[PDB]
Amino acid sequence: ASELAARMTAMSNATDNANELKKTLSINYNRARQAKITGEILEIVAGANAC
Amino acid sequence: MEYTIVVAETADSPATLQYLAPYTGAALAEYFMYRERHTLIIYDDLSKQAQAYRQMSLLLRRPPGREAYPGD
Amino acid sequence: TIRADEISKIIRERIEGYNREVKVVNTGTVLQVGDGIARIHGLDEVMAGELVEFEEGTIGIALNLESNNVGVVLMGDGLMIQEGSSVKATGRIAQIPVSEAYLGRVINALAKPIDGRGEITASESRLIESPAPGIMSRRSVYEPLQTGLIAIDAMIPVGRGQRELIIGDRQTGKTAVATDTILNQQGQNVICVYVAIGQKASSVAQVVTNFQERGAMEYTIVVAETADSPATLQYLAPYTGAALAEYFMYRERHTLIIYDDLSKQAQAYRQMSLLLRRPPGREAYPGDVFYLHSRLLERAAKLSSLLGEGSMTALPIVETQAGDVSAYIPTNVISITDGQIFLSADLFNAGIRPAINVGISVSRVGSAAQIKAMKKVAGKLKLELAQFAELEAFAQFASDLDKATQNQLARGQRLRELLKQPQSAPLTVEEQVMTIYTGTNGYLDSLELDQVRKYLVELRTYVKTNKPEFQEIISSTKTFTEEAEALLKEAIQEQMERFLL
Amino acid sequence: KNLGRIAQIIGPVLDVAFPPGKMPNIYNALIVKGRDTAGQPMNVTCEVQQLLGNNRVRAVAMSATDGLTRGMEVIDTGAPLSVPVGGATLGRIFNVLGEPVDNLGPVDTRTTSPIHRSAPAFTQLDTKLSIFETGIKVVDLLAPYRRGGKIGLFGGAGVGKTVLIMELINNIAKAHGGVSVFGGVGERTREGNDLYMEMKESGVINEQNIAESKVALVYGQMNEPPGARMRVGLTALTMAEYFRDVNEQDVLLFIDNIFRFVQAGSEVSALLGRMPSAVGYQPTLSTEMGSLQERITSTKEGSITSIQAVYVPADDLTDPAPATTFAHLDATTVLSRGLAAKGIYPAVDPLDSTSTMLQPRIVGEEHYEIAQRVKETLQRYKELQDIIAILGLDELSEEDRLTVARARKIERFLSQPFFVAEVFTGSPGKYVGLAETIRGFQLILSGELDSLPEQAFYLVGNIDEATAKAMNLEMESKL
Amino acid sequence: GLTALTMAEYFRDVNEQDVLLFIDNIFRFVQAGSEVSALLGRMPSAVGYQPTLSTEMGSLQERITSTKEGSITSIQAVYVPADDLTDPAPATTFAHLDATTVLSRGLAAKGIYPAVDPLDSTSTMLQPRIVGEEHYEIAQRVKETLQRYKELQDIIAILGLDELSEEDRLTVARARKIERFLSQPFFVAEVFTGSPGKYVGLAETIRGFQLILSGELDSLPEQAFYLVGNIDEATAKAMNLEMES
Ligand SMILES: Nc1ncnc2c1ncn2[C@@H]1O[C@H](COP(=O)(O)OP(=O)(O)OP(=O)(O)O)[C@@H](O)[C@H]1O
Ligand SMILES: CC(C)C[C@@H]1NC(=O)[C@H](C)N(C)C(=O)CNC(=O)/C(=C\c2ccccc2)N(C)C1=O
Ligand SMILES: Nc1ncnc2c1ncn2[C@@H]1O[C@H](COP(=O)(O)OP(=O)(O)O)[C@@H](O)[C@H]1O
Repeated sequence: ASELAARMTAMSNATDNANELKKTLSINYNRARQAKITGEILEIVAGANAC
Repeated sequence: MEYTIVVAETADSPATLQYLAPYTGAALAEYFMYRERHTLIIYDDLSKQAQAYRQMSLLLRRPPGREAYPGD
Repeated sequence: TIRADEISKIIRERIEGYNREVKVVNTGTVLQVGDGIARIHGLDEVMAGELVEFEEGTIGIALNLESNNVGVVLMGDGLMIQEGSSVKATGRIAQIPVSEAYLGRVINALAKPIDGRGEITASESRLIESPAPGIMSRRSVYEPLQTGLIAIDAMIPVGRGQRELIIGDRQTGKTAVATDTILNQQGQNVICVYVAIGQKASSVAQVVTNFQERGAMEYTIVVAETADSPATLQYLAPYTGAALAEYFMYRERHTLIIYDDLSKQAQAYRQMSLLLRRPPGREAYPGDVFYLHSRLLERAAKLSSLLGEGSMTALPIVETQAGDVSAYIPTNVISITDGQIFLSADLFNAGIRPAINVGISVSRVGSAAQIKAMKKVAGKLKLELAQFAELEAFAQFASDLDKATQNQLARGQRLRELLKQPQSAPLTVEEQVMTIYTGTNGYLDSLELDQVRKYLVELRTYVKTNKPEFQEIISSTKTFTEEAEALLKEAIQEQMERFLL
Repeated sequence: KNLGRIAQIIGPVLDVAFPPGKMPNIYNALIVKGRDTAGQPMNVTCEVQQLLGNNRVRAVAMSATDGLTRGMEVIDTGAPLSVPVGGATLGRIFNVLGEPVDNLGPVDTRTTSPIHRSAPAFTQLDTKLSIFETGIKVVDLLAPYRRGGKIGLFGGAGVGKTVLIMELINNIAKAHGGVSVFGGVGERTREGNDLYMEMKESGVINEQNIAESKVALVYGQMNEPPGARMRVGLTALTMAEYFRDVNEQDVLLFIDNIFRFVQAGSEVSALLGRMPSAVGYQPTLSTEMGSLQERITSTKEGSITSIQAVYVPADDLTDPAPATTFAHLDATTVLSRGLAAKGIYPAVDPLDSTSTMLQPRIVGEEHYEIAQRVKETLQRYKELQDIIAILGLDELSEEDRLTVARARKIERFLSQPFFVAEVFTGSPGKYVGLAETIRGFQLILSGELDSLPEQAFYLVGNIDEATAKAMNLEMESKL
Repeated sequence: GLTALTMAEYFRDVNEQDVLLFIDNIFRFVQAGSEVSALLGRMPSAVGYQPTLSTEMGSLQERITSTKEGSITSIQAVYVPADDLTDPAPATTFAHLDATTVLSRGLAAKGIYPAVDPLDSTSTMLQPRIVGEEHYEIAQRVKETLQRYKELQDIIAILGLDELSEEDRLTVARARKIERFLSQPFFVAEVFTGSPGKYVGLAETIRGFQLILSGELDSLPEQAFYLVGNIDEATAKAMNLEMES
């Protein structure tokens, strides 16, 4: 019973850390997607202005 | 096939006919729908149609937009 | 209030005392209207910076003058400028008339009052872009500028002459910090100016109402340009606030300027430069955005003894979406500004008002301007609050039933209890040092954490009315004297006996 | 009046040459008289977006440009886009430019208004931060609305969006002089006609005597050209602000939704050949948002309040369209699929509804502490759903059983039998005023109504109706 | 930049002096050209900068070389924009340098000041022919253990430390002591923290790190090594914080 309680507690900690890592990964992913979309649009309008 | 019409315009066609073909399918379905008769239509795919229209726009020096698709 | 007897002679006062001058003025012809630009086919010897006036009232500024047309920029919606119609080069280069008459009156970006009270009488003129003070026109800061917040004025102080960026998310309390700072200056000769770029009109109207009702309009100016306004007025209005502040700064008077917010000026300049077709830089901002922010933010300083001990304290604001500090505008402003005050939205949403992030917040010249009394009382507060922020992490498994961690929980929850504050209720430095000292000694460890704020306001009012010495010692010595410590201890013990019984 | 020829057209944008001096100011209407397929005279309306020079202006077409050959007669009106205002707009469905599409008949009441009008001045704008009282108990308690404020929607389909719209409409139009200008940009036509006939059968549009209805409806259809779904929002806005300005009603505006307006702004600007902003939205994102939002305020005449849905691109609030929409929003009401699946309407989520109005010194210390304690009770129960409702059950604690019981009571009590759910699902409607919501939830919390069944508060109005329902169910218990 | 460069170039050329140069910060000198090239009408290069970027870099950096006539040592700050290290301006700055010492945001926010990223800091002079065998050996093993902890950091952050072997927690503990002993209080930044400045030698930094890596110090805690100078300051810190009970 003591080891199963310790296991439940360790899984609780892991769920907390995994939620927070999911949050920061979502943050950086939003930044990555927005920067990639902007980079595409800027290279496209730059090439259109070139020709 | 006793009732199915299949309009088709493959990739080797110009961008013009790929852009056109869904409208011909829609006009046929519109006509048969206006004859008081239930119909159906399948578009396959709208991505190829959009690529054809985007090429037709960029060749006409229409200003490109998001991921080169024009604003239309 | 009758006026028919005096109007019969002030109709004639306007005629007398008039010069009837003659002046060769430049004049062009408007060609293209669109995207906030007007190409004018005229203006042979126009100055790049002229306040170009339009025949339908709108004032403009001449920028892009190549060889066959001058591409002016419109200060406002150049809607009704009829094609072909004349312009008039006003001879002056982008100036603002300034005087003391603004003090109270709200104002547009183009110096035009929208108060519906009167007109502003201003014979003196300041350039909107005056050169920033160089290396000899400056002097390291030592006079404090207290914002009235315990946390700010405690562990991240603000000098008179120090930029402190109030960086934080949307709806995290930055406007509350700025209004608390302005309201704390009810006595001190800090002629505040609050410029509000691109905000909702109901917010600035409510803040104007607060500023008038709290007895604060006598020393403030509200430069207002809403999100309805054109991109150019919003892009310009911080420089209008800077000219208004530099007038009072050069005349030996301490002032305070609060841009709200610099991120909106960055969006306005992005729209401006993208409709100007300038190849933009880091995520479509123009490459000039760092210059855009620096050429106004580095106008805030402490003027020299030979210059007159004036000062300009800039409290800019930068909104951060998704909490990312790495984004372009905040990482630019941090490299420009001296320190930052981050306002953590997770604290604020948990219920910590104000939500000052205790760790990221920085002041370069903080401990210089922080007075001796606040220094001596706030060192130990900083030590204990830092250790509480560390001990709260992993608080459960390792350090659960220790003497030190139970004591430090009752002294690290309660420290945070005494940091929190009601909006628009500032504490002068006397109440600040007293309410810090009781948490430093630890005279609230036995109290219930729920009664702490009431206990603090009761201590505050008891030392307010029943102790007329502590205010005088803190004002005079500017040092937490042991005599003040004795009499304050007397007050603390008697107030504790009132409360626990 | 200046007769202009058509010089260039490229799709929906047009190039109208004009006589040399006289030239239309920017944002003026241009009627380009054209022809149909068989050549009958039809008109396509334009709006000057740019004054290009050399006696030529550019316009964007509110209608489709098939029927407009080069060199056609373009008549200027001199003033911006005009729409009718008054009682004629009430009860009908309108297009982008104000030609009604209900097919009952033409419009009347020859008064009108430009689609583009300045914001109320700084002096007119009210400082009193009122509360928009509503017959709904949860948006009175949990997420209060500001008078003149901006409220966002985020609930999807089958959670009760349109019933909440009709409930706000009925409550504002019964309790006060409520007028509801629903302006739907990006409104796909079948859902628009579904909305129309829902309004028809629910009694909010009266058909035997039209114009005595409570709603005025504008449609920005998908298939409409670029500028149309930009300008439908301003159409509905000026139709609402007439009601504000001259009848001093408490106007209720609906822009469903603001994302189609932002997208259509981007597409207009992308066809205009402008260099786009960061993610790809129009270079003028914030000013276009502001000149639509900061016309929706509260003056000393009246107060126009807007409740506008938002779509967030892949739930990314870091995108410019949501992060700029929230720069003008005040509250949010996130409807839940969870409270729809549980089966208690309205399907809002109290833990996810935010309001700037929920502060003590705005709506009272009593209302504040009641809302805070209710939130804390529901936040207990949401974590306790996994604890006891799945596994634990270890006689949880009496201090925790007291929370689970009253959290059941409060989740039942959050619902309310709507006025226009009567013919839909069989629930006779009740108005519950704000003070009655506060007192009812006060007594659900305060340890006075723990003994009654948990269903004595489900689908009930006030709290006295809840105790009476408890007595009637107990009469059925003794049966 | 060119003004300061010729004002040092004269000293080095004529007076034969060893000259120091401190530029702060050349990313602004890059952004100046990137701001004026958009006004000169020239076509924009990679995401925002001018096409002549690396030539702009070289036209400063190559003139900052030492000769047989004199010396120029040029400390400079190179502000990486938006906390991005692979932006074109730092990317083209990385080539004309003899040592890079990149300053992290994570080590700044976690408080180990200076916030030098240890194993992303590189110099061209860490070679056993210059610094001898012992110094390069100790430096190599320090970087090895730091990277071992850096590799384990994800597994640590998600779950923790108990799941590891003893031989893995030996390296995690050694690198947790090193990551704190890499701080050093500054003679300037004493006015911020309050800890007065300490100058530490190289010949004693090596011995401190040898005492850490040997294991003669691993018993005393990890916050003992935080913000000290010599190794005896850390050992006396451990002896001191066991007096105040
Ligand atoms: N210390 C405080 N005590 C009580 N209320 C506060 C405090 N700080 C902020 N608030 C409240 O939080 C709300 C948002 O704060 P504030 O307006 O300062 O942030 P903001 O960034 O200006 O928001 P926005 O930019 O959207 O206007 C306000 O209604 C304010 O009254
Ligand atoms: C805007 C007014 C009040 C001050 C300007 N000058 C400056 O702020 C500094 C000194 N700059 C940028 C210049 O020297 C060039 N001037 C301008 O760019 C401008 C205009 C400008 C237009 C569009 C984008 C950027 C700038 N000036 C006319 C100035 O005099
Ligand atoms: N008070 C209520 N009582 C019973 N059912 C309700 C109530 N309010 C809403 N509903 C249910 O919610 C549904 C409304 O969904 P709807 O708003 O049309 O989705 P959409 O957002 O796609 O338009 C109705 O079918 C109705 O069954």
